[PDB]
Amino acid sequence: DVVMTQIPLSLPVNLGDQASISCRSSQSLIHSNGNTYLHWYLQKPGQSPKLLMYKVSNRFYGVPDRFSGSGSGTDFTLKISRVEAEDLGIYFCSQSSHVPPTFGGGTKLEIKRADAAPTVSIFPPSSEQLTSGGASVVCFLNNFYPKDINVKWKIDGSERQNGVLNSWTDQDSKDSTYSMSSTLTLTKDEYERHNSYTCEATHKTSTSPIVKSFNR
Amino acid sequence: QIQLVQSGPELKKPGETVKISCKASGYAFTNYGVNWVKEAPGKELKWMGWINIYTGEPTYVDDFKGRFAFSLETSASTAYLEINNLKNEDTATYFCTRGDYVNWYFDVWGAGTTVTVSSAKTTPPSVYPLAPGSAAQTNSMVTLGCLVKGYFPEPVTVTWNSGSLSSGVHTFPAVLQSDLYTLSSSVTVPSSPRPSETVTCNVAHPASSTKVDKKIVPR
Ligand SMILES: CC(=O)[C@H]1CC[C@H]2[C@@H]3CCC4=CC(=O)CC[C@]4(C)[C@H]3[C@H](OC(=O)CCC(=O)O)C[C@]12C
Repeated sequence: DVVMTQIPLSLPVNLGDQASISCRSSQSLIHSNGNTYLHWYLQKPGQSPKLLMYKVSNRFYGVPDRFSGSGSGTDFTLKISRVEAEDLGIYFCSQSSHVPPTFGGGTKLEIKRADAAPTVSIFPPSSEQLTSGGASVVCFLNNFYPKDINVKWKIDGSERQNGVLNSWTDQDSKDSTYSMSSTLTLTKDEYERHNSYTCEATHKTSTSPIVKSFNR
Repeated sequence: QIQLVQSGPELKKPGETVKISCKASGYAFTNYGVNWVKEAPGKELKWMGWINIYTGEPTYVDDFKGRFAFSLETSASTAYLEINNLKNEDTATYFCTRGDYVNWYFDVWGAGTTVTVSSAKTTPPSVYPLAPGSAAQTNSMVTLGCLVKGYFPEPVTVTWNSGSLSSGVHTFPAVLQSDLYTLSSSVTVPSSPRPSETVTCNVAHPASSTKVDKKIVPR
């Protein structure tokens, strides 16, 4: 199968800047009939994709003047010129030259802003849950940029692996930030044979970890 | 208005098959192909097969053979996808696309039909309150939360103070833990509100007709 890869995974962009995604192929995209079938799609969220560019450099109908294809062989890039707010989405490139047509991973366009550090909070098990047999400790990592953040769950002096679950919010539209919540989960019993629990957040804005704890 | 219209979302349990429809209106059905594309959670757009309306013949990409059957009934401008012996792996959104014979692109996409395959039966959510565990605010503000745990299917509507607290709430996405979903939301208030004013989080779960208000109260 041709393996089309895209990079970056996300592109920080200030609306107004130019942008360039760059796809790439594990086989060439020039077809015996002479044509190259590299196509490019834009999937704005909770939607079905809309064709943008076909046959490397051709814009589809209506698709705005600010785009440009380029490349050959195995390297192609789509250039958006002065990003407007409606171009924001995942872009996928596709080869339609060798069966099966295959798809790239995508590149999400996202707004960039100043670094923010996460206001992180930890919460101990509600009593109505221990009452039934569990204890989920919950840490919320809120209102931080940029999107990579690593969360250690130090559960006794030591570090815990299992029972953590994470879930991120998308780029919060109002302030262009992110938010993360991990829920470490122990059996009621297994919670109460122990002292402190600490959610630990390691992230660009911090010299040294931004960590929170409770104990019993 | 030239669209490809697809049937609704389906919830189904292993084995059970599902016939997905894709109806064309607006254009000349016979002289374009109907390609089927799969978008599975945090996997790529896998191109599944194709059914050309001249020939009547399906090309499947045998990464999908024997379970998945493309059929069609042309006089009704409707192309169909059937999956048989549904496994858990199929939870995805299947789009049908109109593909073309000259430039080979896909240019009209259908809106998607998410199949969810599962074996949980409807469970109402246990809603639990998250309150500070007496941790004392760094800068003048408090963050309470709700933890909705162990429910099926989705959706769940978490609102705070019956819609009145919007900026500041962050309802995260549902995650599985054994068949059942867990999700939490958080509201950040001025510490001149909690515990002076009330803070209630209302989780509604229409699938089982349960709505559970939980007021957060000190800890
Ligand atoms: C209209 C349509 O569905 C399009 C969408 C993508 C296209 C296919 C993309 C894959 C492909 C690569 C090739 O170079 C061989 C032709 C095919 C296999 C294309 C088909 O052409 C063909 O010649 C096959 C049609 C036929 O002659 O039976 C038509 C397709 C499937």
